Formats: sequence, structure tokens, C-alpha cells
Amino acid sequence: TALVCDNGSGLVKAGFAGDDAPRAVFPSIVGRPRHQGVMVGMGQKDSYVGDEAQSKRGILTLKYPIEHGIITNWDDMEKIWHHTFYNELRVAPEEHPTLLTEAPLNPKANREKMTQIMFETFNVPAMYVAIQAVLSLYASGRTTGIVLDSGDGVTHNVPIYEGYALPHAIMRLDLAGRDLTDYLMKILTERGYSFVTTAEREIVRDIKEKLCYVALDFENEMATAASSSSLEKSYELPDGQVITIGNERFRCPETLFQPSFIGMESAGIHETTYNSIMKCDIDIRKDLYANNVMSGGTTMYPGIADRMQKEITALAPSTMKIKIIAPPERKYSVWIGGSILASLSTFQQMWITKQEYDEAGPSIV
Amino acid sequence: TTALVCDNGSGLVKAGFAGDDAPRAVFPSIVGRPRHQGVMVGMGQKDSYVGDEAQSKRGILTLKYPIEGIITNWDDMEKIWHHTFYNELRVAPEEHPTLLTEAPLNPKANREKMTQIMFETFNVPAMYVAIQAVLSLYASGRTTGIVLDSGDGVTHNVPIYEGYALPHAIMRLDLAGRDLTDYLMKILTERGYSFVTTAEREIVRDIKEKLCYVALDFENEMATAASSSSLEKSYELPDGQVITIGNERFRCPETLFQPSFIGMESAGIHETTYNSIMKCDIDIRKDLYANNVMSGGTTMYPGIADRMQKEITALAPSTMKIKIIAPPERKYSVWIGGSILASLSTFQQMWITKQEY
Amino acid sequence: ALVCDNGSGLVKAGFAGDDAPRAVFPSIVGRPRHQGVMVGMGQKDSYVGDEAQSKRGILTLKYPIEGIITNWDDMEKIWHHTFYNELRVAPEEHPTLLTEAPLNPKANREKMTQIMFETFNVPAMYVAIQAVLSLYASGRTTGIVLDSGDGVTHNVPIYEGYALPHAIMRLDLAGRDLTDYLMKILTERGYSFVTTAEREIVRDIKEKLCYVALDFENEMATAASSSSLEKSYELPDGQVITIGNERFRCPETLFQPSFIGMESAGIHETTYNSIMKCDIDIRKDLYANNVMSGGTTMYPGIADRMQKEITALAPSTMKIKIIAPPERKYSVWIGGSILASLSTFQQMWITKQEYDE
Repeated sequence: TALVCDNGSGLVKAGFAGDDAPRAVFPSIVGRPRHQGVMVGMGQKDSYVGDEAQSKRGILTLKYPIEHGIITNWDDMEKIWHHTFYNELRVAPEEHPTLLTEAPLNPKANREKMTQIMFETFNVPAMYVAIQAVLSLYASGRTTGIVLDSGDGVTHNVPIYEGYALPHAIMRLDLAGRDLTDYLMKILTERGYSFVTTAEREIVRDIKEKLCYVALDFENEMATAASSSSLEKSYELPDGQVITIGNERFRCPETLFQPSFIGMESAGIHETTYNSIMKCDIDIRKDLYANNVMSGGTTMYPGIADRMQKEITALAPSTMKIKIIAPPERKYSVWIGGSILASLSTFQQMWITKQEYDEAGPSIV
Repeated sequence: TTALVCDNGSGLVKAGFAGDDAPRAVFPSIVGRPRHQGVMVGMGQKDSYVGDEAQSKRGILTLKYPIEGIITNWDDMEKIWHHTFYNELRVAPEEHPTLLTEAPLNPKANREKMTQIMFETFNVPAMYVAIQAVLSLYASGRTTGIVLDSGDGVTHNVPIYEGYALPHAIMRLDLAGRDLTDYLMKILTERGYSFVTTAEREIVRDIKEKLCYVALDFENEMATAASSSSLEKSYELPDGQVITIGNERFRCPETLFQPSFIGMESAGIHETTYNSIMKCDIDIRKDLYANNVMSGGTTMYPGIADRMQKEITALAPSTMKIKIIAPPERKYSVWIGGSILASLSTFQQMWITKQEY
Repeated sequence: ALVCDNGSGLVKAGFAGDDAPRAVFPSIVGRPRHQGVMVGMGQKDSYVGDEAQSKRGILTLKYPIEGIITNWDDMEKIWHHTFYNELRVAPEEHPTLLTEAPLNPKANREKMTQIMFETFNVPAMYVAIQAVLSLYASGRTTGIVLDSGDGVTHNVPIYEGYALPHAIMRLDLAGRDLTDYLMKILTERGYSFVTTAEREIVRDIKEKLCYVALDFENEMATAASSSSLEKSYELPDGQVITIGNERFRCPETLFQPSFIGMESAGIHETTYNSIMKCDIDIRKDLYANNVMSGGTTMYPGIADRMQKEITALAPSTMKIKIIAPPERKYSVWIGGSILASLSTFQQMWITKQEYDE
């Protein structure tokens, strides 16, 4: 078949057209040496990518080619695709049409660079670049809906109508899956104990993906912390230090509603949905209010939907009913709807071919 | 009578009286409680000891530091605090108002029990317990700013405005002074040395005071050290041999910014400073950025100020005046604040007297 | 006397006599995170213009003026900042002129009349509609205006030194939205501009690169054909942008509000539509004399393009002339200073005694 890729800022999901579950999901990690040298038993490898880089640490810088939804480093991104084809999917690029996905606001310079490389460094027989929030809406079973794709580096509000993104309302706030982790670390160190230690990244994001929740009411909750141990959730770190975390458990994911909790100045995701849905025509605003879908990584947290709804209930005039659809698959949707779309028959004449590239070049994308 | 002030951290207590500008009893807040039956090479055998003699006792008494930036062990704290008003300060509690400082985030449960003990086990006629770095900014002569308070155990950022450190933005980092010594210790160990016991460890910490520095740029420094001898700063070890050290000198305290050298990823002292200034709201930021203030035993490190001038500017949008203020007094400024503040006539009616309690 | 031009973004002040405005600054005030009362301690007034931009609060950045002044406290605050901060004069001594937006509420003028005489104690105040003045910088009493400052574009008809409300067409566009559009499109060529410091870089780019191309379609094609529209600009830090189609996309926004996503008609549609609302015969003088003012008429090409559309929209025998001064950006003040200097007609200057009454 053909291949599909969600290149995250820190999670690349890959596979084919026609499967409902991603064939390969590795972090977008690029590991480069802190000095040329070796590790005993291995030699000097070209670079690191993904799990391999991460699960060792020591010897490397551990960068990322994508930040905030946009591709910033390019050489590294190519190294990752090299690790997606032969290394993850066990294929040669030239045999298999590839689909990769971009951020809703993604620069035309970025897209030209991407479709360039795919037909030069890789030489794939057909490619597509698709659009993160929009594909998630396809996986969400809808032509139309303002989606809230909070990946790893950003949320993205996008008023999709009839299978099209409306650009002038496409909001994006620079606080998400990543900024939310490091904040959870420092706040446990504020509390009690040295929550500082390199591996404790992955430890204190595992905490993030479980014990955290978006409190439905911060004012009630910060006080409830001081009333009852109810909120306190314990966690055995691998060393056996049964710790317990309390108000900070929310005080972290709440950053999306109050950006002041990390340090962005912007008003929060409720208001960024409201202020985009306003940049739409008064008419398409109702459907947006009925098909509002959360997507990506940072949408995981207990409460994040109802919190949104409540918030947009304050923000909405009395009549307008807000309806948030939390997807079961949410961290994968952008892959899912890509595959299914790429297998939809007619779409065979809706790829970018090697041929129209050797003719039109990057300017087709 | 006059009031007393006693600042507590994970390492050095400072005790004294109000009025004086300089702390009286600075000692290791170390107790030593008997491990088993053992006899000193000197003294016979006796119970728990606080201070320098406990360091010389090391193998007969188990040695605790009662404060890990928060009071962990309650009896041990009291053990010191008797040794303070009595063996150090040479006075009695009943005559004497006393101020104890504290590390900012201190849980309510600690504070309630702290009030109890000193009115009861000790019986001071009135007392106060007070937020450390606010008293540093005060000893710094300021209504505002942000202290980076870092010493033997815990490191802090307090964005202060008009009396208050912004609570939610008081950033803590538990990488501080012991973390630095035990790194500097491990480096030299790898090279073929080994301390462990008592004297040699302390020697390694003295080395930290004399040879160590944080350089502005770690990659240009990483280079020059490994290139040419300029940095090769010697020391005369108590056996005889000169340990020459060039790279390790700056390498050791770099753990404040790049903590990953020991193995720590949570946000470095610089990044914590950017994010406390941000973790507030938005206008007061300037006179936080322009009054980054250093206090505590660790901020003693040379070069550290020039480096933060880089380290904040890098992230802070161009038109913010970054200025790092660091007092010469710095290791005691929480006491120096606390004396003057205790002595304040204006503050008399805030001495919680033994009747209200 | 003085002249002090006020609006949703920029405020120009000086004396009657001078050719060019003495002080020009942003109408931004900050209002506190709620410490204090309206009458009580603390800086209600706070921070105006650059001082408020530099930090941004907390003291939340209330622009008071949307052409129409929404809330009168913040205007008082600016007017303090003008006479006392910007000019450094004595308001009691120096009769002030202030410049009002056509379709200001009459009650809004009453409050302007009051705050001047009461809090500022100015001996006499005058107030004049920004449009007729825009024509007095072009030497006329009569004519159709397209003012396009930083806030709201303005299609104002004038007969014999008076504006005709029934035609005065607003468009919620100018200057600001014009840069915040430019930010979205620079993003397409990598340059996601984001900070306020970057919006100051971006605003220089508007003036240097962005220009009202005579036609939209023939222009699009030349861009797509050939690089000649594209021109590199070096960013102050060291970088260089290149911009092509986008260069004219950015001013085109006046003619096409669908670009930003606004339900409102382009300046060509509104200019005309205001003149149709004019008297069937006076229309001739107005058409014959269109005067166009503001930071967003500074755009090169704008006069000929306006003239092209109005000729294609007005009858074959319609004698139209557009007028923009080379000093157009400031014209409300230049028009104002002439009036404020007109010492013979003087009794227009309603005094403190013509207010004691």
C-alpha cells in the first residue's frame, strides 16, 4: 500500500494506508555526540534517533527537529525519515507512496523543503503532506468542526468547514505537551523532594499522563488541597521512594487554561477557541459549537473536555450549546484519518506523484 | 532585653541577637546521636552532640542535619536550638524574643509545630518565624526584586513586590551546595583519589571555595581548559601532592545550569529565574529582571553574576534591563535582614506574645 | 496655544506655531491588578505610551480611545502624560486644542470640556473634528475625507467647515490590523513573528516594503512570474527577509476585508457610499476634493488607486480629485496648529470664565 506519517515534535507515528492503528510510534528524538567517541560493545554510530537515543542518554545532546508544530531542524528530520523507512517500517522509500502531516499554520517554505527532500533525498513514488488538526477531524468522523489539536509543542484551534481549514481563525498557543512536563517536575521539588533527575523526565511525565487532571474549578480546588488529602496521589519512583503529590497534580495541566502557570502571557485555550470561532462567519459558529473535537497529545488529561465546555459556557451567550468530543484514540487521530484517507480509492489520483514533482518541483505542495 | 535571630538551612545555622549587623553563632547544624556502643578517640562515651565535635565524632554518633530546607527531624532540631541559646548564645529563652527564619514553601504543618515547640520546650516570651529570601531582599534594601537563594541544601527564586514574594512563583530547585561538593568529590575520585571519611571530604569542599567558578560560556571554557594551562589551578593536598585541576574547576558548579552532569534535567537556576519572572504576571517583571539578587553560601561562586547576565538575556525579550545584584555579605543576609527587621520598633506589635498563644 | 491629537493608537501634541508635532506617543494606559480604589492610594494613572508597552501589566493595557473615547479616566491619564510628561509645560498657562473623532457623542465632548478645566486647569480649551482639520492641512473647508490612522478608517463628508454624520463611514481597520496581518503572512516564509519587539520590526517592514499596487490581479501575476517585486530587508539582529506577493497583500486589506475576515466593505466601496449619502449637488465639491489622511494613507500608490476606483465608480462627467499631503500622516495636527494659531478669530477659545459662566 502507501505509507502515512505523523511527525510530532516528540512522537512520529508511521505505517500504511488501510490500517486503523499506527505501525510505528517513536519519539522525534535526535541524538548527536557530546564528543566523538564510543560506548563499549557498540562502535561510533552516525547518530541516534528515537527510543535508542532516549533509553540510554549519557553521550548525547538529545535535540528535536520539530518544536511548536513547525519543523525547525532539517538535517535531523531527514535522519528521522531514514529511521522511519528502513529502520521503522522496513521499507525502501522509492517503492511506497508516503503521506506525512504538517501543522495547521505551517510555512510555505517548510512545506516546499519537505516535498523537495521526499523526491530528492528519498525518491518516494508518490507523496502527500496533510494537516494535523484537519486529519484528526476526518478520524473524528466529520467534515466540519473547530478542532483543538494540542500536540507536544502547541495547541491548534482550526475552524474546519466542508473539509477545509479556515486560516484566519487558526489559533495556536505555544504551551503544550513539553512545557507541561518540566513544570510538573519543578512543582514536586517545590513541594517536598528532589524531583530533578535526568531519567525523572520520563518518570515525571508518566506521572503527568496519570495522576494529573485538569481541576474543574481552580479556586475550589486550591483550597480543597488545603482541606483534604483527597487530591494527594502517591507515586513509587523506581528507587522505592513512595512520594505523594497534591495540588500541583492539577496546577500543571491547568497551564492550558491559565498560561500564567508556566509563563506564557496569553489567555487560555477556552478563550483561544472562542476568539477563533469569532473570526468565523456568524453562521458556521453553531456547527463549530456542536462538532468541537480535542486532538493530539496534551488533550489526555482527566477533566480537559468538561473544563473546556464549562469555560466556553461562560464565554458563550446563553443560547449557544458547546459540544466537545474527546476522541478515544486522540493522541493518534492525526495518523488514523491519514491512513484511512490515503486508502480511499479516488485518493490514488489525489497524491503528489514523482512525475509532477520532476516537472513542478517543490511549488506543487 | 534584646531579641535573637537564628537562620537555618541544611548546613550552616546563624544565630545571634538583634541590633548587631553581623551574625554570632555560625556552625554546622549537625547533631550526632549514638549509633551503637562506641568510644571516641579522646572523649569517653556520652549522648547526642551538635556541631564541630560531632564531625570529629563521626564513627560513634550517627550524624544528622535536622533541616533539609524544611525541618525533617523534630527532636534533632530542638537539640540544636538548646545548644544555640545556651551553648552558642550563652543566654536563656524566658528573657529573649527570638526569630527563626525559614525556607519559603514551608508547609503549614511545620509552622504550627514550630510555634508550639519554641513557646513550650524553650519558653521564649514572644517569637517570630520568617520567610528567608524576603529577608534577603530586605537586607538588600529593596521593596521588590527577585532573590536567587541557594546554599548548602535548597535553591530559590522569590519574585517580590511590595512586601510579598509571589507565592505561586517562588521557584525551588533542590540542587545546591552538598550536590556541588559530592560532584567535585566524585570527579577527583575518578582520577585516582578517595575521601569518604572526615578531613579529606571537607578539604574537597574548601577546594570548591578556592578553585571553582562558573564560566559565562561553558563550551568556550570547555575548550580553553582542555587546551592550555591558564586554568590549571593547583592546591596543596594534606599528604603533599599538588592536584592540578583545569576543566573540573568550572565543570563542578555547572550543575546549577546544566545539572545533567550529575544527572538532573529539571530547570536550571537560570531557567527557573526566567520562569519565575514569567510565572508571575507581566508588569512587575522589569524590576525582577533588574534586581536579580544573590544570597546564600553557593552564590559565593565567582563569575556567577556575569553568567546570569547572559543566562537571562538569552530568553528575556530585548528591552528588559537584566541586572544581577549580589551583596558581599551574601552568606548571612537572611540573618542581617532578620536582626534589623526584629529590632524594628514598627514591628513590635507583631511579636506574637505568650498570651495570644 | 497647544494642539493635542488623540486616537486609538497614536497621540500628537505641541504648540500652535510649529510646523511639525512636538510629541507623538501611543495611547496605552495601564490599570492595576486590583490593589486600591479609584479614589485612594496607588497609581490609578500608572503608565502611558512607551512606558506601558515596555512592561505591560498587571496594569492592564487599556487603550481608552477607539476614536470615540470609551472610558474617560484613561484619557485624563494620557492628558497628564501630555502636558506634564511629554511637553513639560504648565497646562494652566497654555490654552490647549484637542482633536475629536467625527460622530463623537455630544456628551463625550462635555466630559472632555470638564476634565481639562477641572483637573488640568487649562485656561481655555478647543476641540476640533479630525476630518475638517485633515482638509485644513490640505487648505480646504469642504471635501470627502478617507482618514486611515492606526485604528478605524473614516470616510467623512465636509460642507463649509462641517462634517455630515449621515455619511461618515467607519471601517474597523487601519495601521494596527495592517501590521498584524503582515505578521501572519511573513509566517508563510518561515518568519513566524510573535513578540511586541518583533511587531516593531514588522511595522518598519510595512513602511519600507508594503505598498498599494495599482491593480491586484496584474500584480499577482508579476509576482508569480518574476522576482522584481521581491526585495530583501535586513532585520536589525542580522537576518534578512524576502517578501513578494505579500508586500501588497498587506495594504490591500483596506480594499478587501475578507483577507483578515471582516464582514465589511473595502475603502473604495465605503468612500463612494458616503458621497452618495451626500447632497446631490454638494457631492460635486466633495468628489472634486477627496482628502485622505493617516498612517495607512502613507502607503505608496494609494492616491492613484483610490482615484482609479472612484473614477470607475463615479459617472463619466464626474470631476474627482484625490488629495494626500506629503505630510499626510500628521495632517490633523498640521491642520490643527494653523487653527490653534488663528489669533484673530480667537473667541472660539472658550475660556475658564466662559465656563464659570
